[PDB]
Amino acid sequence: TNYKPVANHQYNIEYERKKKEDGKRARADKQHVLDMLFSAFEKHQYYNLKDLVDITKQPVVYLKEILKEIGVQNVKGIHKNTWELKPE
Amino acid sequence: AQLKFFEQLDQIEKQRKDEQEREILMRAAQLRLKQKAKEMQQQELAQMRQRDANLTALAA
Amino acid sequence: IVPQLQNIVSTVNLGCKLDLKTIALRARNAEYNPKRFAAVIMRIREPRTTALIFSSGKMVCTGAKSEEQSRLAARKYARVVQKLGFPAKFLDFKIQNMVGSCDVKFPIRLEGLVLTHQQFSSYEPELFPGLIYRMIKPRIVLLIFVSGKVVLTGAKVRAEIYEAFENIYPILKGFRK
Amino acid sequence: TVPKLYRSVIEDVINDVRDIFLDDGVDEQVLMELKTLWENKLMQSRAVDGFHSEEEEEPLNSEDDVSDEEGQELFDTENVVVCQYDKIHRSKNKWKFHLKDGIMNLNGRDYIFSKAIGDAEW
Amino acid sequence: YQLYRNTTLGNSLQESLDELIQSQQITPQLALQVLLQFDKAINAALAQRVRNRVNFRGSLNTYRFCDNVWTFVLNDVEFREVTELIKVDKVKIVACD
Amino acid sequence: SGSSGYKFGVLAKIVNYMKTRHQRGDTHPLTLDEILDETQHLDIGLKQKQWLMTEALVNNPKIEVIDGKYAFKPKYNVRDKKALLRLLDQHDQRGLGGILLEDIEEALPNSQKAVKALGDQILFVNR
Repeated sequence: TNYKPVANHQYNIEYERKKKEDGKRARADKQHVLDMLFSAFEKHQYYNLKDLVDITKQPVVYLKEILKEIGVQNVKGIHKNTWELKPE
Repeated sequence: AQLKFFEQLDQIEKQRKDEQEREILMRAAQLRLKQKAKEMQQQELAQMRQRDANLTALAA
Repeated sequence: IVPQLQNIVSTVNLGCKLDLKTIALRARNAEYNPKRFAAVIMRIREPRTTALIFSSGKMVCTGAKSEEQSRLAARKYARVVQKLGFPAKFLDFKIQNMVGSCDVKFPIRLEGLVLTHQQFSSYEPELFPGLIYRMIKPRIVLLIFVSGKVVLTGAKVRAEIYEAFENIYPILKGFRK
Repeated sequence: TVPKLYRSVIEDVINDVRDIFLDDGVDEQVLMELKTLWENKLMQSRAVDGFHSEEEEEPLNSEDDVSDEEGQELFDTENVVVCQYDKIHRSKNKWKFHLKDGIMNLNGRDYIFSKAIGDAEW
Repeated sequence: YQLYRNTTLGNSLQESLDELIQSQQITPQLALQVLLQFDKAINAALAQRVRNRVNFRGSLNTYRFCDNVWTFVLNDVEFREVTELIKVDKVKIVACD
Repeated sequence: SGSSGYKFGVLAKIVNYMKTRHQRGDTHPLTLDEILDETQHLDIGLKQKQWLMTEALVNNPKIEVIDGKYAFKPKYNVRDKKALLRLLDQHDQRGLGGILLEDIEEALPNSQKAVKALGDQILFVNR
């Protein structure tokens, strides 16, 4: 009934996927995101923080500073942290 | 200028009818939408290619 | 037997904010990949060393095999940044860790040492074939093998490596095969 | 097998941009001028034959030296190799290179590989 | 990858384009579109190109890695592919992933 | 998706830059062409350029535009970080709703001004 496996097979598959990509990226020429962020913001007035993350792989705290710098978050009415471009 | 701006108002109705014809086939049941989606998918790759090109330029 | 020191890990503060990307493009022998790690890895050939130059202006230098060699290599790494043009200062060249190696020249019975010294010595065959004899009076972690390789790591100064080996020498002499 | 690839690529590119030129308002004559201008430069260079052609804490820098000449790295005529890397490895100073899809120009001649493997000490 | 633009093929193209731009025979923006298209075509062509397995060796100098692109410079290095062997004392290697 | 010209975010970006460079102490009226010029984005296409100029800077809420050149609309008072004794002595609206939204974006994060503001009559609080 009980075998002697060292690394669980499921864990080894996850480890290989992780070694492929590391989040610790750098942030130079930070203005370009805003090109990408505004880009998306024109198509729909607002986007859930998670949708914005799916575009910018940079830290959420730092991303929120970029989102807060060029915009404001509305509850839009159903929680779901959602950011929009300032109407000015 | 404004004779062509009144033709630009007709171009607004052109897009209005383009959306109408899109939902028209939908009601009678999207190529433009697919093309737009494809264009959107292209831009991340374009930015990566531009950064690679800048490195190659400075590198050589 | 005299242990040979073969590594110095030192930290020296350059004193000012450094832009990492600019350093990587102009300095020779330099790699700065943000995703894997956040610092510039710079390597010099004349005294074999590798200094991780961090953005906060703190520099850590590794791979030097003696104290004077490490101070000189750090002075040379700071010369690179000075030449590029960033304001540069040299402060607190302090050694952090020194690893030393030696051979007792006799076969040693690790199992016996664990029996009479279970308090300070921990040995597990599957994890690590060597016994670790963490020693409290001189703070050093010594890894000892059947062959006779006393591996002292964790001494902030040259004297500690020598003192610990002299202290552990009688215990090994008692368990000599 | 190299002039062939180039013809192949030039043909494909020319064919694939025709509509773009047209959409921008361009006479097909201009397209042909492009091909001619393009083919001709290679013939003029004569690097190979083509079908078209035939037709104290402050004195940090006081020690000085330690770095060598940066300008030595660039000649503009230096054998330039363009390739795709699979894995680059480094152990101390021992480097191993696992390369692919490369076009080399060594000693003046042109070479192509699908997989390259090299070794070097730094 | 706008990687292959500074090659014989790619440069002859740019030069040809600049002329046409110079004589307003051909203009910019369109030129950019051609490079995009010319570059895309060369990448696709290379993907459907493929070659042969070889064997090799070198001696290192500078290295750089940024934007996932490695740029080396070897000195006194000779590379042999199949039967042919090429000597060299200064070679620059640019490699994309 | 209505009408789109060139790359999205040109507006929400032109205004923001103009705001930013002006706060950075580059203060002087400008035009969309001048912004394009300075940002090296002039090749946005005449169509988009025009659409931005005629419409983007027209749908703009209360664009304060004397004539040729666009200016700052929200803050009536110049961001000079000093001497709002007029608003302090304006005892007709209990201090006139002194908001912080138009503050902390200057060289001193309100705090430096406030301490002197603390030193002076100026009073700071938050709800």
